[PDB]
Parts: sequence; C-alpha cells; structure tokens
Amino acid sequence: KIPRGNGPYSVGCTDLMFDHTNKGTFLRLYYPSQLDTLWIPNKEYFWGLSKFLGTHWLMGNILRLLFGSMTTPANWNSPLRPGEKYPLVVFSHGLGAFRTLYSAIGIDLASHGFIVAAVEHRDRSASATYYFKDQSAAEIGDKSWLYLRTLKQEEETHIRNEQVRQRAKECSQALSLILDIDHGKPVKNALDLKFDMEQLKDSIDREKIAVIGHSFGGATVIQTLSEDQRFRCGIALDAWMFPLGDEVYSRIPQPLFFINSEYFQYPANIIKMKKCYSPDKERKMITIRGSVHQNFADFTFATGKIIGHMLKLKGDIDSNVAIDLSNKASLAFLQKHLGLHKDFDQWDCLIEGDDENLIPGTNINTTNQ
Ligand SMILES: CC(=O)Nc1ccc(S(=O)(=O)Nc2ccc(Oc3ccc4ccccc4c3)c(C#N)c2)cc1
Repeated sequence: KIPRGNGPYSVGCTDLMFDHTNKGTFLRLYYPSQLDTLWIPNKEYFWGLSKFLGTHWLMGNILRLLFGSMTTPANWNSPLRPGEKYPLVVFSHGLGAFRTLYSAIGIDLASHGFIVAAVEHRDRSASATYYFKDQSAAEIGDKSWLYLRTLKQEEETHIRNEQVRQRAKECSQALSLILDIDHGKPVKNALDLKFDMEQLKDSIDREKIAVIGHSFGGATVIQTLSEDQRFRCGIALDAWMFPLGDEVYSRIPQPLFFINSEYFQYPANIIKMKKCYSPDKERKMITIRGSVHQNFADFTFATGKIIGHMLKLKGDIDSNVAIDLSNKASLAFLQKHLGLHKDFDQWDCLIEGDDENLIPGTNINTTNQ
C-alpha cells in the first residue's frame, strides 16, 4: 500500500554494497527505469525493529509474518533509463530505520527523473544492518549483522553527535562512490545482483546533487551540508536537531528546506532550526497540518487508519495527502536550487506554505533575542 510515484518515469530499484566491510557504503538505489521490489528484505530487520520498539523475540517474528512479503512499487534490477543525465539525491534515514523504509519518497523522486541513493548507516542508529567479514563471506552471502545500540542518558549528547558525524561521512562516501562510478570506476557489488553498475557511467548530473533526510537523517542533512560543499542544497524532513553541535548552525552555506510535521516539533528543536537562519542564506520552512513524525516514513502506509493512529504511524491528515505535499514541495525546492529544467515550479506556492494543509514556517514561537 506504498503509493506509486506520481511522476512520468517508471522506477527501478537495486542495492549496492561496496566495499564489503562495515566501513564501506551500503545503499538502496531508486532510479528512472527502462513492481516487485521486496520492501523489507531480511528477517533481521524485523528483529531489529522489535528491539527498537522495546519488545522481545516474539514481536520480531510477528512483524515478519505481517510485512515480510510486502513489496514496494519499483521494478527490481530494471535497467537504468538511458539517454540523459540525472540529478542525484542522497537520502538519510531516521533512528531505528534503515535504507528501505523511505521508498514512498525515494520512488516518487525517481519517477520525476532523480536518481536516489538511500544509504544504510553503520553508525548503529539503524535497527539493523549488515556487512561481510571478508570476501569469502560475501561470496556465500554469510552476513554479519549489527543491531541498533541503545544508549545511557549520560551518553546521549556525546554519542549522538559522533553518530551524526559518522552519518555525514557515510553520505559523502556514498556520493563519492556514485560519482566515481559515473566516471567509470569499476566496482564489485558485494551483493551479487543482476544489475550492472556500469550502467551508471555518465548518468549523473554532477552539478545537481542534493541531500535529504528524515529525523536523525534531517540532522544528517545539516551536518553533511556543512562538511561537504559538493551538495548543492538540503531538505530536512522533521529534523531532530539534538545530535548537532552548536558550531554547525552558522556553517551551512547551501539552501536548506525544513519540512516539519505538526506534532513532532517542540521549542528546543525549533530554536535550533532558527539558529541556522541568516539574512544572506536561503532558508525555507513549512509545517504539514495534522501530521506526525512517522508521516514521512513507509510504515505510515503499512496499516489501516485506526491501528495507525494508535501506533502514531498516522496523523489527523491522510498519509497520501501528507506525503504528496512533502514530495511536491521538495520537488519545487530542488528545481529552484538545483536549477532543474522541469515544471516543478508549479508547486512553488507549497514552499511558502500556501495550502490549506500547510503552515508557513511553524506555529511554535521562540525568542528572536
Ligand atoms: C519514541 C521514538 O523515539 N520514536 C521514533 C523515533 C524515530 C522514528 S524514525 O526516525 O521515523 N525512524 C523509524 C524507525 C522505525 C520505523 O519502523 C517502524 C516504526 C514504528 C512501528 C510501530 C509498530 C510496528 C512497526 C513499526 C515499524 C520507521 C518507519 N517507517 C521509522 C520513529 C519513531
């Protein structure tokens, strides 16, 4: 029940791991293709989700039975659509998520002509992820799993900041890998999938790179922008600003778009967003009325209305309407600041919060002094 992309391009999906260690890059790629992709491809992700939610062994298996064969609307290993160079989005997941849980966003961007690299972070913020201990292990698919670390309260400030720095490093590394493939670097996918990465040679518009992320990933957008001038702009979906150091807020040259849910936000968090503002920098913010934190992630589509509200997976707003607004506003912002030659400027009003379901900026107030 994950919505198909609303753009005119058909969408393909594949996975890339290189190198095979936990210091290598692991991403899911959504791309314009020339609808059978497994949404959550391994049992360990469900076990990891169960740990994240604070439940035991049995819950893991329950989630697996429920969602284990569910797909997402992208053609698995379909050939890349040839003939044109695509803008690139690197996408960062929230705490307790992993690379496949933002396919509603990834697939919609791909359907509008983007290549999207959804990274899987190895900072121990993912519910689960894996790597291979050596080439031999990779060759027989012998995975080594890393589960989410839970932190003591005294540890939080320090570790979350180290994690967001590791996350920014992984977004940059993912960018570097894709740009190297674009220029013909041979890569041996540690996964042995029927998609040839040589397809990506000369397929990237190297001047049109953006970073997008949700929650922890929203902080990662800001840290990545600050560290990596190759990214041209950023969109932070309901950013959780806590992991960032005080020094970073004034060190974001690139245009930045905050798209917030209504019920997630709170003054301490909003204050840090406003610290990113400067008269000489491009900043936009909107809030989606009635939305909750999880409106940006795929489990907002995975259940019925009533159980969804109980689990805080759904807000007062409809999940399709909310992701539509976010995606369309994102496309307009990307067109404006990547210099895209598309018709996304039809949604320019959404950047300004000009819609019944949008608030310009935020309803939360904070000191300006
Ligand atoms: C209390 C708390 O920290 N909360 C929290 C913090 C961060 C996030 S996140 O950034 O969206 N990261 C994130 C983490 C896990 C995710 O899968 C879920 C989420 C909730 C579930 C509830 C019932 C059954 C299955 C579920 C599976 C999804 C998704 N989509 C996204 C989500 C919730």
